[PDB]
Amino acid sequence: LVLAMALGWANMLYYTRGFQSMGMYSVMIQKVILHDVLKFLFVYIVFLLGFGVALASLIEKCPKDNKDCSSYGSFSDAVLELFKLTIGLGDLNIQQNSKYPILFLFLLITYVILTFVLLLNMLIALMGETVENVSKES
Amino acid sequence: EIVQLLMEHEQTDITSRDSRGNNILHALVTVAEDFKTQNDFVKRMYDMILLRSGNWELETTRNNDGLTPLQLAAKMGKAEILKYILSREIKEKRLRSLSRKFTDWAYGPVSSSLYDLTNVDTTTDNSVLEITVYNTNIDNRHEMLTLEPLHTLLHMKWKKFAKHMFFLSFCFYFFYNITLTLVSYYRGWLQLLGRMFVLIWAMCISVKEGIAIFLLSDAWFHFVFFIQAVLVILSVFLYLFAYKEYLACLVLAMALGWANMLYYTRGFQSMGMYSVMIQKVILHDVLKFLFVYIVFLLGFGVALASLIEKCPKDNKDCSSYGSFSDAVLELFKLTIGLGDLNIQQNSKYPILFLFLLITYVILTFVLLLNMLIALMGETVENVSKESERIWRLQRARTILEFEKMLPEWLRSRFRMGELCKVAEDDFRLCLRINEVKWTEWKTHVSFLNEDPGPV
Amino acid sequence: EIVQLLMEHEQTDITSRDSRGNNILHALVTVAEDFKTQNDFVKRMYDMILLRSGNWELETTRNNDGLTPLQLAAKMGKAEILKYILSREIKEKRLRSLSRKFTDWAYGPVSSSLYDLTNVDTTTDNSVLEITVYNTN
Repeated sequence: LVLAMALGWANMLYYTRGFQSMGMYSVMIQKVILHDVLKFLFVYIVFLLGFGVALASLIEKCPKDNKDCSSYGSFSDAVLELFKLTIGLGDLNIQQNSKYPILFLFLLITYVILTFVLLLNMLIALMGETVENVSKES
Repeated sequence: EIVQLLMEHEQTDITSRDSRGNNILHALVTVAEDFKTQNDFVKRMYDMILLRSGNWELETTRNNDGLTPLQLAAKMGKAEILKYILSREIKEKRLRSLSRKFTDWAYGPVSSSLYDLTNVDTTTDNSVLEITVYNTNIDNRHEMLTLEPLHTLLHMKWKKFAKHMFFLSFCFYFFYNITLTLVSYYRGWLQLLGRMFVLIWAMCISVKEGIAIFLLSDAWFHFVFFIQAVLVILSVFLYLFAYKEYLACLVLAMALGWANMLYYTRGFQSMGMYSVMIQKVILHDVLKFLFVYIVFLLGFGVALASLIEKCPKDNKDCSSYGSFSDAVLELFKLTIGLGDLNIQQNSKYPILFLFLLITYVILTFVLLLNMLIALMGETVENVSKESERIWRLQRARTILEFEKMLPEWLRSRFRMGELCKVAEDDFRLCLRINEVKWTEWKTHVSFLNEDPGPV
Repeated sequence: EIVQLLMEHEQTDITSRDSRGNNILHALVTVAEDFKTQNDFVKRMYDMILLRSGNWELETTRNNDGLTPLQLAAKMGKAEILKYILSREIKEKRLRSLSRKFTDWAYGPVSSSLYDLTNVDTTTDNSVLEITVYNTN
């Protein structure tokens, strides 16, 4: 049910075609989600699936009677923490259950910096392609 | 006028090679800076001098460097003269042989021009195309490779084999790094087989990278691949022995390996320009931000730590920003949004602490803002053009690399061009390009095939 | 000049439909790439050939695909020729019928032009407007 409902409102964007301003706005959303954002998302997903297995392998040491000590334990949990971390929700911290906390921290900081420059470049390519394109082609 | 007089005189020797080996045409190639500078007289004098001597002697001579003027106009960054040479439609029936561009049939606006490929294709040593692609000294190679026969050769070589070899190498590297990730995540039989395949393929990559480095910001990728293979072989070596630091050698390759898959984003045009933009940005703009941010970290951290010179007094939790490392870490949290901004209780001057920290936030903000400014200012008319100009150039380099990898018989199979009889007693390789032109109408007098159609 | 000579000759058949069904005007529509490429001679020859034959026959014929040259200049992406066709103000009182743009009154700078809608409106099947809108090619 809800997966239709949540989709239904997203389809109301269709009926934004009436207004000229809102119509160009919605078509810009469509062209952007088709052209530029998928590039960012594919690279970000492969970075997630690459750094997550690493950070999880560093936690190969068992939780030793405490699951709270074992953060980044499951691969899913580590990918989730990285998705928290790109936004600002996570809890960056030096690990105690790992064997190489310095390498953990280094990989995590490099992940942040790569996500940042990747965001920066999607912004660049966006600004470069949109001029004389989204003003007219929209 | 004096050139006519010198050429008309009997004693004159047009084939006179100077101390450097260069004849007159070589000299004209060395003196062909550009159009905006010269107004294009060197091309006309090349035409004049070569038509006054109806022979292949001058373009056939090699200087002491071992180069024809065609190869010299490519090694040197001379584009107008090369465009003239590679595209020549001479009307005189006597001097038809000296041409390199021939129209074998035209019924109307349609016309199938027939370029020549003697010393342009990669069959001969140090050909024109190898010279254009395998040198960085010029910084004009986009104007060089947009010339017609070279451009169509690269497209045909892509359409035939290089696409498949590129996708094939991508698949091998894909399975390689996925086996590496399965190993790193689950760390006996499958593990042993995967480790064996990894050790096999890593040696190949290492040898390729070593040969490429010995033969030598376009080659950074080779260095990074070599670092990856080195780390992988070190890890597989240390796994047999009872060392602990093998795993640190493993993931640091794995995490690097996926970052090297950006390399194989060069295939897609959009993704290729995107990856080259990443490279140019991480080289040009981001390092400026990072150096300033690092010195700000190392400057404000010692300050904020010195304010905590008061001891933790029986509670480490009270002592935040105690160690310099902890303070730098809290500042790196704070620029993102992860930290916990708060008034300190273990300090002697909390107001000064808060002021320094707020100034740090504001300076980081304006620094981010200015990297964004300089980025937007430099990228316009740069990343839209220079991205493609670098991408297509990397593609030409890779295409010629894969063509160099193949053996002789597959080259002879995929040898582009068709043999044609350009003039009576001449049989030569040529390339057929069909063109449609509506502006210039004329009677097609010069043409090879009387029957205008494909056969 | 040769077109004048061919048209003047009595034996010539302007309505000659080729193997594909296309008469001369269809052919001109297939050969009307753009302005920057051709310098706009096809429009003039369309005008010439259609005024040399003061009839609706040529624009009325349908090819084997089932299309008039007006519909073909829309299915194919030919804009200059279509702008010519849909907007025609012929001065000759004899050949006034062949026009599609008419000025029913003008007192000064004001002028009320009167375009035509026979095969442009959606009344007829596969009209010009449907052809323009319902193709992405």
